[PDB]
Amino acid sequence: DVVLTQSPATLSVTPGDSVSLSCRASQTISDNLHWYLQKSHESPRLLIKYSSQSISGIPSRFSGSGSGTDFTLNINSVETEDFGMYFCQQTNSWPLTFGAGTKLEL
Amino acid sequence: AENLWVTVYYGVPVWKDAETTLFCASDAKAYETEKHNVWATHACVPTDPNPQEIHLENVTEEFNMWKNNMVEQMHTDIISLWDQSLKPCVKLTPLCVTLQCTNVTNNITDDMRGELKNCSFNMTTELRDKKQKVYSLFYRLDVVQINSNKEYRLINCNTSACTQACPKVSFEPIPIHYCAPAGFAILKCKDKKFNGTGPCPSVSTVQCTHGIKPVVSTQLLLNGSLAEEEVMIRSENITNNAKNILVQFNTPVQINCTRPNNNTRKSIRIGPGQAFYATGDIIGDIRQAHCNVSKATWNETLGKVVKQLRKHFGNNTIIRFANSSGGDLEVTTHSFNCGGEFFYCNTSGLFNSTWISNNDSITLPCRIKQIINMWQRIGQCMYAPPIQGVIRCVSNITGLILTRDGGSTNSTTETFRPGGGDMRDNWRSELYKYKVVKIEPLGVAPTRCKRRV
Amino acid sequence: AENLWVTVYYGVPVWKDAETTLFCASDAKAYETEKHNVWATHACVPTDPNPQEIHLENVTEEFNMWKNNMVEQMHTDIISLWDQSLKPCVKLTPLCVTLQCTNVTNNITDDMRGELKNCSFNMTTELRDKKQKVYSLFYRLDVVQINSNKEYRLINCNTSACTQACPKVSFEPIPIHYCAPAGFAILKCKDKKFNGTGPCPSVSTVQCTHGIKPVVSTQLLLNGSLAEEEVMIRSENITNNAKNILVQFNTPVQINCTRPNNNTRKSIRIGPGQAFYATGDIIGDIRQAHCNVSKATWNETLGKVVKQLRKHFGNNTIIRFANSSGGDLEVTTHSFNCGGEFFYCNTSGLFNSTWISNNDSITLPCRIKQIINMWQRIGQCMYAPPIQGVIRCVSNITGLILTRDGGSTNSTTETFRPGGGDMRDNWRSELYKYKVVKIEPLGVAPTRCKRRV
Amino acid sequence: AENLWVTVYYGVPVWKDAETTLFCASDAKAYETEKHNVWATHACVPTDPNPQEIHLENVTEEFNMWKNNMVEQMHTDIISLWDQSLKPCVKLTPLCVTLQCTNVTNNITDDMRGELKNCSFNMTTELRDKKQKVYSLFYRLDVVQINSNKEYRLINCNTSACTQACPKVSFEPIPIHYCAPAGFAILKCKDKKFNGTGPCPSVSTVQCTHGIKPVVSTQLLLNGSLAEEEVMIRSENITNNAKNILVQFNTPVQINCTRPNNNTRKSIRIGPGQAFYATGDIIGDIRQAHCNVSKATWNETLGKVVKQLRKHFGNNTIIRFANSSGGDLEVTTHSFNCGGEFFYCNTSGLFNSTWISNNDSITLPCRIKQIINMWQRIGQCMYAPPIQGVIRCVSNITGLILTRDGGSTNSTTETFRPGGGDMRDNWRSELYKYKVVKIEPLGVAPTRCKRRV
Amino acid sequence: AVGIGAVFLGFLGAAGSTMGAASMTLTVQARNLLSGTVWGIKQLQARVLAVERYLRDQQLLGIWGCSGKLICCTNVPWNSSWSNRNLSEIWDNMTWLQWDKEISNYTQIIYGLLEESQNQQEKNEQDLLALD
Amino acid sequence: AVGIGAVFLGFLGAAGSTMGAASMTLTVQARNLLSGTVWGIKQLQARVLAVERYLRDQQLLGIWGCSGKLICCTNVPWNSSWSNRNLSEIWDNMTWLQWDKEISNYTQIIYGLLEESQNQQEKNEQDLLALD
Amino acid sequence: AVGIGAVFLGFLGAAGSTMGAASMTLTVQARNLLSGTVWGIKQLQARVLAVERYLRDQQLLGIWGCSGKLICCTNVPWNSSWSNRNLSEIWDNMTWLQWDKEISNYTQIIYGLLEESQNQQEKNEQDLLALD
Amino acid sequence: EVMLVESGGGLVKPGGSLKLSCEASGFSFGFYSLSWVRQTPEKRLEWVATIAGSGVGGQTYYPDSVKGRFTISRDNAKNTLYLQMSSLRSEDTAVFYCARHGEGKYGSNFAYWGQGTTLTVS
Ligand SMILES: *[C@@H]1O[C@H](CO)[C@@H](O[C@@H]2O[C@H](CO)[C@@H](O[C@@H]3O[C@H](CO)[C@@H](O)[C@H](O)[C@@H]3O)[C@H](O)[C@H]2NC(C)=O)[C@H](O)[C@H]1NC(C)=O
Ligand SMILES: *[C@@H]1O[C@H](CO)[C@@H](O)[C@H](O)[C@H]1NC(C)=O
Repeated sequence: DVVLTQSPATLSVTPGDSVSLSCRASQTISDNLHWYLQKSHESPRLLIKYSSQSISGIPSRFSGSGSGTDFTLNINSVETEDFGMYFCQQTNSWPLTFGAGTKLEL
Repeated sequence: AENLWVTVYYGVPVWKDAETTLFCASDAKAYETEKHNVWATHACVPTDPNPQEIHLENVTEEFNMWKNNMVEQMHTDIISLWDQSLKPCVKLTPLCVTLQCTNVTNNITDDMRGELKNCSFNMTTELRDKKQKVYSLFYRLDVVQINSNKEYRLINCNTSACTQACPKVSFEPIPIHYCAPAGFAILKCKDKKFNGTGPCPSVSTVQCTHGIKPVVSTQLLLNGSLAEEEVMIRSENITNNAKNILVQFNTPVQINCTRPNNNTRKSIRIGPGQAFYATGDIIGDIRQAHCNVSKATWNETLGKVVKQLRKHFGNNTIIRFANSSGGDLEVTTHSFNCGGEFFYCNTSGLFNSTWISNNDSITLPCRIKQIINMWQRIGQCMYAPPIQGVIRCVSNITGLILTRDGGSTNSTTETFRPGGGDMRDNWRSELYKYKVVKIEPLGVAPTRCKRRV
Repeated sequence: AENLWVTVYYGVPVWKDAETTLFCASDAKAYETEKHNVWATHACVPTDPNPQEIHLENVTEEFNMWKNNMVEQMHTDIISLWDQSLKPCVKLTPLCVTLQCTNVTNNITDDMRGELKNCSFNMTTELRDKKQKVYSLFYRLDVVQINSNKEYRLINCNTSACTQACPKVSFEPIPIHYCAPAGFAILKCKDKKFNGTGPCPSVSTVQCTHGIKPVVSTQLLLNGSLAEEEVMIRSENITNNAKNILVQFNTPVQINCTRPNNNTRKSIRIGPGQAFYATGDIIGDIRQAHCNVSKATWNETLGKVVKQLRKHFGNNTIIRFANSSGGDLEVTTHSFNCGGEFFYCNTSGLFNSTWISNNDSITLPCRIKQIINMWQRIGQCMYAPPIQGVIRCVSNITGLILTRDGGSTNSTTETFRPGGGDMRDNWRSELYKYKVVKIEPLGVAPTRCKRRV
Repeated sequence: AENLWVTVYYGVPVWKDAETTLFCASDAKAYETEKHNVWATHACVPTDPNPQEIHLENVTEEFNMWKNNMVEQMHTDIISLWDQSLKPCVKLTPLCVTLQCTNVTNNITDDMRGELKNCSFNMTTELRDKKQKVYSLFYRLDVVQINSNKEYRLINCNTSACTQACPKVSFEPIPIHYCAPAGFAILKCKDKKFNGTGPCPSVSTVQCTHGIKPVVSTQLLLNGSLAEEEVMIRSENITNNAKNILVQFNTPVQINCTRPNNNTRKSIRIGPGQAFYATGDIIGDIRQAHCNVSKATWNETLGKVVKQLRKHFGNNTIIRFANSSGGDLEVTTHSFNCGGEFFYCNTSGLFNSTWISNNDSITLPCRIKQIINMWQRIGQCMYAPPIQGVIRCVSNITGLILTRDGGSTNSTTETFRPGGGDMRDNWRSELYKYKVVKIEPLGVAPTRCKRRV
Repeated sequence: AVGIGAVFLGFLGAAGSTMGAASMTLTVQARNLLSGTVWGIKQLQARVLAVERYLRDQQLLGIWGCSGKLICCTNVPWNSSWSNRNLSEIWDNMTWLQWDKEISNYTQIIYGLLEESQNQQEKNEQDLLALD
Repeated sequence: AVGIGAVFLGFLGAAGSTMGAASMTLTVQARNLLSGTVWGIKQLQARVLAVERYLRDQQLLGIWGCSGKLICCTNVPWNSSWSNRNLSEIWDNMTWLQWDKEISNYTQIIYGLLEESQNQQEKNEQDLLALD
Repeated sequence: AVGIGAVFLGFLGAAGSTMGAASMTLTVQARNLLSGTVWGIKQLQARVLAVERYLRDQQLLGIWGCSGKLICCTNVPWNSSWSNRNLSEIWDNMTWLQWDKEISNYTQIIYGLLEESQNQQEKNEQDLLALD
Repeated sequence: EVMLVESGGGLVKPGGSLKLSCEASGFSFGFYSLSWVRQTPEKRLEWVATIAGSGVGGQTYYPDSVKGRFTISRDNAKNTLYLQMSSLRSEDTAVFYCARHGEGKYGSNFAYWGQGTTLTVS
């Protein structure tokens, strides 16, 4: 199975700074990588699809990059509403697997 | 910063190699002569002034003249408008009649041979009832023996009934400006040192080519596009024996071909409005048609081309020439046109030398043939009519078409031999500067801007 | 304020003069007659209903009909489909045999001459071996004497073997609506007083012209486009002697031309599927074909046009007429078509008067010719076949084609003379209302607005 | 609320019935055979792989195959390129000579009659003066009697001189995929139970039709498009007597037509470059060309179609068959092509039974004709040249063309009669699934939104 | 890469469906509108008929306010003399071919209304730009 | 009643009218600009001259800022060396055909000015978009 | 004076120049793309190939967000697997034929990315416009 | 708009069975592939089942840990998704989400998520 390793597991940052979240796959998932934010008490919401293409309704401060096994989610001026649990996801192979998430705290 | 975004760019200069249909541009000065006194003066397009020859600085381009296109299309349509200009004119089917031919009245020496046969025959008049008995004069390259008595016939009436050549048209070459259609450019190599292939580091873009003269010579290219500084030789793989060596030299060698018989014409009426022009009496003396070149000029040019040939075959190489060992009459001869009549010469006083690495004229005895099978198609001919008076022309020998000798030994000599072969190779001496590209806009490049909403 | 800015306007009414290829619009009701009983009834386009003839109020436009185009394309394509309607028909080459002709059986008076010759000859049958001996009848205007005995030949047998005409097709005129393509308008001058040149202050835009009948008459224009109120004369320089006077008069003069011979046909088979229709027996009497006009109408119309000519040549000018002093049979005569046969009349009882400034019928003795060289081309003719029975037609004389007489003295008289000349001048009596413009949108005007960012 | 506003909708699925020009799609595999050994293999377009046959669910459409278009256009252009493949070939005019024919050397029994005549004649050689005396062999369906002695002539020598066929081209059928241009769809009815008219509740949209073989058979349709489950019969009004009953059955019936004469060819020279191929000696024995079918398959298939005919004519109906009571040779016979030669058979051992509602082969004596008057035009034929050796082909009989017998009494029997008639009805057995619609996007619908400013 | 995406048929796929199911995918019929010596003129008169009927609808589309938007509101009201139907039905009951029959008289009245309602808004936009 | 044939003119209807009245209906000259074996090539070579000269004006329109908007302001000022006329007449005194003679020398200067004033404005939008 | 022939080049004038000087004048390559009985069908089959290959690139341009604007930003990012080069060169080092060799493998994946990045923005723009 | 509303969650003894439902609106239901994904009380996300859409092939996918036990189904005529659970285990306790995928090649992602329904097995 593809193992997705998200780094860091938890991170506290002050609003307004920028962050880079890492997701590493146990096999190549070259463009198979999506990002979701799940805030507390809510269902998850798709942020970025297939590594880098932005999604209507997701703020422009969210950017994605990476190819192969190493992927990065940049948040380039973090807002108060952005804090929560962050998941990566691969569609390269069954079974579907998630990264462990980066929990962003204020 | 690193958020680079795709930005497309329409209308951007890049091109690829392609091939599409080109068209004429006849010069407007040849439009004054009314209604096709030569072929293709009303059929295709009047030209433009000052074609926008614009340099392309800091540009290199991989040219080619052997895998080039647009020399196949020019041969295609020049075949086609040559076939277009003889179909309204009158067909000469009912002449394949059993002739009766004697020698022409002449001092028949055993050294000379009878060049002209008499050939008095029968022919229908314009009335279907009457049949006139007419006589003519005919060359030996037009009659064969029907096998007591002695009766001949025409040579091509087997397998190819063929046309007259209409005296309205004229066989002179007019300039032809090839132009690209919209969306295609024509790259012209401006290099003063440029063989066949290879990157030409100084190109220029035009829309219409310079005035190309369509001539018909098999060996000994004529009347066109002299070279710049040296004598450049150019071929495909020079260690092959099946690829011709199109020599194109820089200074012209002036030729003086003539035919001193008077050759009075006359008109026999075949039927309704179908004239046939036959040579009647010949006034004066029966003399042989010849050509002249200056030996001092020709020997200097072979002294040049034996120097430039050693640039590819090394020094101490004993280069000699010979006279195209065998073949048909249209490959063993210098086949050309002069004033409307078709000379077949004998290049064997020219191509006869040997070269080691350390006022008078040469006369070439030519001979004339009246039916014509140019490009050697299966079911076509062209009865060229006789022409009045003494005929004389002056032309510039511009390029040779040599051919190597397929040795298989460790010799030094290389007995070069001339040879025409395909008629396209003539036009590759004119269409080596030009290639045709296809403008392909709508490129794409990344920059730091995003389509705002 | 003074910062005026460019504002473009797409789709804006302005036009420029141009010239492009127009096409037919045949009426759909004439589509019931199946598969080209006349030329161009299946070939070109079915028309439209109710063409939007719409006025252009407060519009003046400088028309012209002498340097006008669209009388050259209509003459061009009517030539072309006339040659298109002769390519299916059978070529009549093998009829050029030495004839043998006597007088037709008739009461030969010394005053009259034999108009029709007998001409019994030999002709090949459909078998290539046999040759039948057939006889016919022929007019004297189609045979000439080859020079006891009396043997003729065809007049066109010299220089032009030409086809028969298939009796399926018909030479009747059908209306033709010329239509402009997309992007081009057709201006129609609605002025009821409009000579050749000059600004027409009441124009209207159409898309298809009214039904033009293509007829072929040299003098005495027929069957088309009568004038509105007066009798209008119109020319080029009226003080020129080389410019024709296209008279177009207002009320029609009815002509009732006929041919009272019965003229039985018969079919000789030339070969495989090539019939040839020759006139056989003549039933009845041999009487001359004539035409009639009413003297009260014709003299009244010349009374009108001699008043309107004094508007251009002053008063007290003794205008007289004459009968086209010389020329060929096709310019000295009123040459026309009637039911498929080609009458050549003799307008010399008509154009014979003199005019000072203070129940019976006129008979025109016609004569019939079977080969036809309409438009006077060099290497064509047209064997019109005979037609059964008495032939009779009724047409409206609408306009004349006069020509003044080029005096160089201080006289008063102006002896006008008829003359056909170019066939385009007939169609300039039909195509003077129409000019073709090119719609040129995207105009430009300054106003005070700027494209904000 | 009620303030509804117009909102246009581009790209919306609706169509109306129309008719425009369709084109080929030749298969790319047939491009290997060089330079038109069959007609239309280089002229029109190489096809595409996997045409997107996509279903249109919940769609019913009122089809028709009798008032259908696009099966008349295919007949139009197949006529035209049949004339295109005969314009290069040599016209055969000078063969119309009075023959002299005896019986061929064979055991002439009084019961049998001489099928092949000798017919030694005269013919021009390539020289216009001499005339050789040559002989040939000819079928009885190609000679008629000129009426001691016995001299014939060609049958088509009356009224239609017609060309030979060049042995380069071939009359074999290749598949043809008709394709619509851009903006037009082709609806294909996928219903396994579908007569002529009626809503087809299972349609599908294609862009190119399946490979249609243009064959020419009058009766006994060959080599194409078997039915799905049953034997489907389909017509117009089945209570009409002038409309054919195009039976199309489900399992194929294999036919094995042959011709076992050796039939050596030879070349006679007509003139300049005009060869003519005539059959010389015949090697072996003179036996008749025939066709065979298996009685167990054929009688079972007529047992099927006599079941399906009672679905339209009720039960207890004594259906019988007969053999096309009268007519010409091209309607009374099974007229087809096989390997380049044109068989006219005699279907009278096939269509001869009677049916009440309660290993060996049948041999059909065929007969061969060399001149060919396909589509029964007035002035054309086509001399097919002979071919070497024994001729053999294998085909699938797929559908019949029956015709009822127009009774007017209260009988029970229905004597069906075969009849070919127009060849379009063959292709209506191929173009009944396909109709052609015209896509009209850019619809318009009201909803509650307004274009904000 | 697992291939789980949703596909919506292809050409003329929803041609019988209701308006609420036909307006999700109009682009699939949109993009297959340009790409896909006597039998060349059957190629020529098929090509210049395809590019002609593409340019006429792209011009009638072009001269309204809708450059390439392919679905666009406008400002003209819906006169009930045209359709007189309820709104709540004609987006989920009927289908497009009954609409094209149900309206085909009233076209060329609507297209003239759309052109004048665009050109009036066009010159009123110019009059807005002219004052400032 | 409502709806009369008086003010509803036809093709080239206001061709003599003033510019302020010619610009009310420009679409009527716009839509009849595209739609409307040897006499078939006169249909072909009339059609492919009509669609070529239609595309040339849609291309000359296309490379300015005016895709299909049919009325558009621009940024180059109006140099009085071109026309030197007052503004208050030239929307209700003169007419368009008098304008086409009055300006025809100065075209291809304006058409050359429009392309540079568009591509300069184009790169200035890009320089505005690049910084943000 | 004002107006010289040095910097005012012609067709394919900057064909060897850098990207920063070739993107200055794109219109010169734009305008020479449409304008400029058997030798008329070689004109016909050259004309309907010119207008066909003009409409195909104007259609591939049309279905992105760039109708006729000829220079346009988009929203798709630049994956460094395509070129991996720095930006400060690719406006002054290479020439266009060097870019087109440097990228020619990666076209038709990018052309598929732009259509989906446009049509996703199209329906998400429509879902934004429908709610308001 | 797109609506996904799950129901049927509850407290189940181990070894038991339970049918979940997801009611969808705002899109052409049958064309889209649909899935159930669960989120454990420790917040880990676990894919549970997928059923492909009508134009996707309509097959079902399950991880090995549930095969033979879990069944995903759809009733396209009523735009409802079902999840049939049998032989339930305490480890199945989670919030179960219904999810709708995207379109085309780049549509294997989860495009829409439901609110979730809680399953407690004890
Ligand atoms: C179609 O079927 C018919 C019916 O069988 C065939 O006619 C038969 O053809 C065979 C072979 O040509 C003949 O057989 C011959 O038999 C003699 C006697 O033994 C033998 O000496 C020969 O060598 C030959 O095999 C048979 O006589 C003949 N039927 C009759 C009644 O004469 C026909 O040939 C079949 N067509 C094809 C194309 O196969
Ligand atoms: C005739 O046969 C058909 C075929 O099944 C049957 O339905 C029908 O009842 C039969 N008619 C009679 C009178 O038996």
